[PDB]
Amino acid sequence: MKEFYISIETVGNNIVERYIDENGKERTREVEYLPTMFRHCKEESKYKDIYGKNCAPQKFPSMKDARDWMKRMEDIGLEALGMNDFKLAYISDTYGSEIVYDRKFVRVANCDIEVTGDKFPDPMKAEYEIDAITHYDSIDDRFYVFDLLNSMYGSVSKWDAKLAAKLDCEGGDEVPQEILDRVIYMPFDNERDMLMEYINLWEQKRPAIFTGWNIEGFAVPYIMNRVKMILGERSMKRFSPIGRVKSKLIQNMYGSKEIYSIDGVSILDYLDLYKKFAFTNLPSFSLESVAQHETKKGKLPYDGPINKLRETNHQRYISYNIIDVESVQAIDKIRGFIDLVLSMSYYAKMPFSGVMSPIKTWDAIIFNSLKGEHKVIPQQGSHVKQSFPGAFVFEPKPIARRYIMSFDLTSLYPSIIRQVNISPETIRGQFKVHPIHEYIAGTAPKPSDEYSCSPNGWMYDKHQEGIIPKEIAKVFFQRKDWKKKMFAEEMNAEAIKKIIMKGAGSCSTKPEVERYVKFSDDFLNELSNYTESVLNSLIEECEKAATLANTNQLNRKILINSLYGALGNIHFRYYDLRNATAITIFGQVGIQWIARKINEYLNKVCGTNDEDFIAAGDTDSVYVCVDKVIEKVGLDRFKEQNDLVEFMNQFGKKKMEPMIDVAYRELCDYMNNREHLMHMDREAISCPPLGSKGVGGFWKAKKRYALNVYDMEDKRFAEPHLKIMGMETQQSSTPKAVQEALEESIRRILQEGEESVQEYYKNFEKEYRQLDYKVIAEVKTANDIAKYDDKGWPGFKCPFHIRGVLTYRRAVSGLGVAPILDGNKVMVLPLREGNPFGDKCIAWPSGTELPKEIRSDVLSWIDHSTLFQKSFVKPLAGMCESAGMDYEEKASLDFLFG
Amino acid sequence: IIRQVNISPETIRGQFKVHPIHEYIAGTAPKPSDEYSCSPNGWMYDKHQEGIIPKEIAKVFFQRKDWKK
Amino acid sequence: KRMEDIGLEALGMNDFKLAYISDTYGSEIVYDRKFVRVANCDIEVTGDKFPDPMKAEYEIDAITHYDSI
DNA sequence: ACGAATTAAGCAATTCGTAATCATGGTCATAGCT
Repeated sequence: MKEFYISIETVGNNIVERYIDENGKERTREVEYLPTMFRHCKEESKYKDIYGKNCAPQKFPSMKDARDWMKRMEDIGLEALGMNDFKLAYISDTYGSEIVYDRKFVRVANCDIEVTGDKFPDPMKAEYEIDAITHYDSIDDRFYVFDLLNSMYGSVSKWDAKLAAKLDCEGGDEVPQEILDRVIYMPFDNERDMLMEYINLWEQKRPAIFTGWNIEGFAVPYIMNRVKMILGERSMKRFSPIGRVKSKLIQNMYGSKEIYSIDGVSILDYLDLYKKFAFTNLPSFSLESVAQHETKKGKLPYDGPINKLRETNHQRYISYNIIDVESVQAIDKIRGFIDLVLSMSYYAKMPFSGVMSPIKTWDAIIFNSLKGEHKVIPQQGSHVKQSFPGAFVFEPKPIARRYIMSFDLTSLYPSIIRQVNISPETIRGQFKVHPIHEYIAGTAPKPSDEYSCSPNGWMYDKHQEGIIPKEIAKVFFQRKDWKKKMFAEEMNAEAIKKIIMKGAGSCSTKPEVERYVKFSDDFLNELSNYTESVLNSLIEECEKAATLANTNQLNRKILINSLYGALGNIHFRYYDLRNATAITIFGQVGIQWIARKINEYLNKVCGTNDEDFIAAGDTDSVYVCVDKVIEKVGLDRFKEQNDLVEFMNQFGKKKMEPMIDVAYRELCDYMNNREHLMHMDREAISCPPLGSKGVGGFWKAKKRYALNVYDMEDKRFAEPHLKIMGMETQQSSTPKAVQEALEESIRRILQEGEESVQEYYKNFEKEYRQLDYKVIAEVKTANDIAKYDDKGWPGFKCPFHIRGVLTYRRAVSGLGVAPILDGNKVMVLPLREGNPFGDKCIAWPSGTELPKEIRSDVLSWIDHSTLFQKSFVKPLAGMCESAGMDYEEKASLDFLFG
Repeated sequence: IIRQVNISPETIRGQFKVHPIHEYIAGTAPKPSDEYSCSPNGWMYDKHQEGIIPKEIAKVFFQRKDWKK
Repeated sequence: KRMEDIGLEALGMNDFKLAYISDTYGSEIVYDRKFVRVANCDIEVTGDKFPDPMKAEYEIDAITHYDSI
């Protein structure tokens, strides 16, 4: 295995790096790198930039003098070529060839902390003490758990492993034993020595990647600040291998994100890593929620608040923190993200942290590819941000249209960049711009034959290939090859599993197997003669190859999908208003052209004249097949809903490829581009269940729609799937019971129809009054408790909850209960009219309950209806009127009319 | 206040259990310490020792009060 | 810069102006108002519209300059 | 959301205007009865 680097930093004019040697050990080396730049020259030079002009090289002895030189070219208005960042250049020259790595050697430390405090602990100042630390090391594969007993909040007993092993019935913590065997427990009396030991452990076992759930949001800022304000600045820097740690403040999303940078180790916060590398929009990104959704492992329930949890059940507290760390380890193991980031950083030959910013990775790979072909990259120009039109979202008609077929093209923006060259140097001049209607209707004449054009109106070369589409094509080819290897390994593993089921052989020898290829039938016959142990080992090796294929495949996927985000940023090396506008309007005209063409094609196929059939095609995604094709033929031809789905597939395949083929062929010919790379594919198919009055699919407003999808991307479902977006169901504003009720109502309106919705609404109205008030009342913040109280006078228009606070205060007069303070979360319960309380609402601190003496009275006076019409009746009414339905029975006389 | 609590970047000495202000104003919570000068956000400072900031404050104050007289 | 790159604190004034000031005098400063040259100036420019200091395209018509020494 | 090189007394408070949204009085229009 070749020497691969762990991390790279720059110290002064030198560059230091930690690497894994050829002997499998970690070593640190410092090199006085000598970058070589380039400049525009009049004479010939084999080194050409993307523009093709000659570039004279220039070697430099030091980093600072090179920076001075580029400053000198900057102040004279002369373009200076080469690459600006130098760690990437050092990496490229140091390795050049592709790098082979083993995931075992790189040390990944997965950490979490727990802090107990009355007020919510502040990451920035960290007033409170630290008492629970968990640090999992992969090299040693051990959970170092630092536990502090004697705090300023009261000492507690030790932590017992065998006690935690036992079930909750016996008073334990049900932590699986295999975890405890890998747990090293360190109890500490005072607070300083535990921090010293944590720094010492960090020193002996320096992580290469330091990760954890929301680590950059709490763990790091808290550990750093506590060490700074308890031990001093010198101790805080000991964490950094080169003693260099820095703190920045970012004012995005209410700010308060003191992102800490440690030079020498990579901070790879798992929250955003999962946010951007999973494409899954969970209702809440809490660790418990994601672990439950994916690992299907439930957290042990606990009682009371977190701050008292330490003093109530210390054993439970430490076991919860260890479980948390195990859960983040499990989500990592199943998703396989550390392997992904390793493959990223070693494919693009870049430092680890740069993975977070797509533009850095794209710059790295582009520069490496250009250096492969003796090219030299240009220098980025500093420009202001200018907004350009985004996606022309088709306006939704809020009318239910029963069955719908939704499709969209895969990786549209790279298709734009590839089929029509948008590389920086392929600009051949301006092109006469017409109004958008002329281009969309095809009325405008053909732009040109010599060079291809875009609706922005800039001449793009057809004969000459650019550089950016070259890289996109390379990545696309690699993705296609690795996905083919994925399919080959999948069928190989399936074949070996079938062979094992048929009966394994009696050979314990492991032969060589060619990787990432398709097995032959004779190979399967030979493999059938091996032992079940060796066959299982072969299946395990094939599964590890499949994991490598997963890493590479989704690596290529996300690189492709981040290219466009890279090009749209000013700091990217190839930013241009013209290019981004060209690709965006190209997408817009493409989708609108598809919409109008499918309209006229359905018109000419079904015999309708001037009729409209394109549904609400939000952004690129287009929704078609509203209410015509199925009726034209007849529902009588379907003895089963599955038969209707099969006919759906049949006529979709009949009418999809030639229509879209000729449509996008016309589009590329109109634009006269080098090639066409835009393919449709039926993604989601929704339709009301056969033989039922349910509607299936409706639309409320922009980005608000629910579809009764059946066969999503060629995956037949035994049961309907309610693909819902925009409603209150996924939103967490309403209580979970209300969310379940809303989801059930949606299923009812899309599956069976009116009468069932009516009966469900009636019975839920009947059973709502018996539900707990904790889940069916309001909750709101309370501040400025006085608010010109004036003995119960509202003062400043108490917003229906501070008035309830005043009512609760008046009611509990004489009970001696704790008065309501400023900023407290208070539960509010509207009271029935004419109440002795004197107010049609009451508010008691959230989490607490009204004194049972007065609570019984407030429970007797409740307008369950008010809350019901606020949170539940209004959304149901909006949805039902959005689909031509009525959720309240009218009970007309028509039954006697007939 | 700086001269009284004797607060300065050098004179920090550690932390004590912070009680809410509501029971500090009423004078119900116990004395935070016995050998350190405590500030009611829950901090302690070095007793019988002058920091740089209080010393400069004292000098400027003595000059100002001289001109006052 | 090198000490920052290594990561150890470099103690002392980073600004050398007042460092040289302290090294030069050390003791207290005895000054005199009449020895310090304080100057005031005022400008008037006549033009069709409001003149712009960023452009100064109009001539200067009235100069006045007071000197204290 | 990585631009990357960098910089200079503090906070609590009222009051008014603007933009958004819901409740409603005066008046007009409809109409109905005499």
